[PDB]
Amino acid sequence: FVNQHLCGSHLVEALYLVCGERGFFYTPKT
Amino acid sequence: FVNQHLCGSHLVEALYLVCGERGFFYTPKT
Amino acid sequence: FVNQHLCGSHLVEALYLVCGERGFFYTPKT
Amino acid sequence: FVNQHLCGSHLVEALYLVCGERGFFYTPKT
Amino acid sequence: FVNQHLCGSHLVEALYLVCGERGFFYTPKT
Amino acid sequence: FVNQHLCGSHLVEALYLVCGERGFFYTPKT
Amino acid sequence: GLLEQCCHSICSLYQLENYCN
Amino acid sequence: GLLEQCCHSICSLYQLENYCN
Amino acid sequence: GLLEQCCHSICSLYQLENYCN
Amino acid sequence: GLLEQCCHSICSLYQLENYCN
Amino acid sequence: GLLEQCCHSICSLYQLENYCN
Amino acid sequence: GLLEQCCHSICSLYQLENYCN
Ligand SMILES: [Cl-]
Ligand SMILES: [Cl-]
Ligand SMILES: [Zn+2]
Ligand SMILES: [Zn+2]
Repeated sequence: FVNQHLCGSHLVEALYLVCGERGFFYTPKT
Repeated sequence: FVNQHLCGSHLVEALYLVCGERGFFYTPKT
Repeated sequence: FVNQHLCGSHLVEALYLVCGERGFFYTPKT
Repeated sequence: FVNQHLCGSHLVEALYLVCGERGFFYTPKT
Repeated sequence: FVNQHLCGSHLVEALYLVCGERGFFYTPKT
Repeated sequence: FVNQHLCGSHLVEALYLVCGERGFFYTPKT
Repeated sequence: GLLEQCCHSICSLYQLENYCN
Repeated sequence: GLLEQCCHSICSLYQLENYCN
Repeated sequence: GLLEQCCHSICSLYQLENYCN
Repeated sequence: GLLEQCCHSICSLYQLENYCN
Repeated sequence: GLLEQCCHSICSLYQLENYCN
Repeated sequence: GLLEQCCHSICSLYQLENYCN
């Protein structure tokens, strides 16, 4: 099951709200 | 790919999808 | 936190995130 | 895995659509 | 059910929910 | 756990973006 | 037009079901 | 309740209404 | 009105917490 | 098909196109 | 400006990839 | 990092901020 793939989708949406104008970098690794 | 305006969290999900393992950077204010 | 209008399901997801274990109440008509 | 956390996010979005003007209360417990 | 305009991916999620096992067809241009 | 149910929700949103004007058919089976 | 009716106009749950298989 | 009930088994739109109003 | 303030106007994280249980 | 194929393994945007048109 | 181009204007999948790492 | 940390355990809004700026 692609649990991690699905979890990441939620994570980026949450960072979008949490970070706001500050933005963020999403790196599936380092 | 879709041919419409992508805003807010929809733009973030699009990047998440389009970028795959590459990951991405979201900076709405730059 | 983000500094933009939150509507429809985006407001609901924001509450879900912001409220955590506390849970929340959504009443668009009150 | 945060399966329950992810499931709840979908649940609140579904209630948003299902409940409409009636609104709803989300309580991770009682 | 909700009483508001459903567009983009929100219309798709609504169909996904409303249709259940039946599945659905989405053709924005027909 | 409704992993498949949750996965499908993401899948239809992704097809929405990927397919664009071409649209798509979602059939939980054949 | 699904998009024409449920996005530009409002659709009852009934109208929405017209697009289920 | 909601989580226990709808996360270990698929709640249709009809089953979700019970958690409205 | 939650919808009236956070959707039609902007809500700080503080104002948003007014709707948590 | 779609579910079996893309829920037990990650389908990229390119792999998802096969389910369009 | 990502937001300036893909949200206020339309972005091809190509333009979108300009924001991948 | 983000995935390992926030997918095997719930990261609150406060825990997510560490991945901003
Ligand atoms: Cl929107
Ligand atoms: Cl999920
Ligand atoms: Zn939206
Ligand atoms: Zn999910």
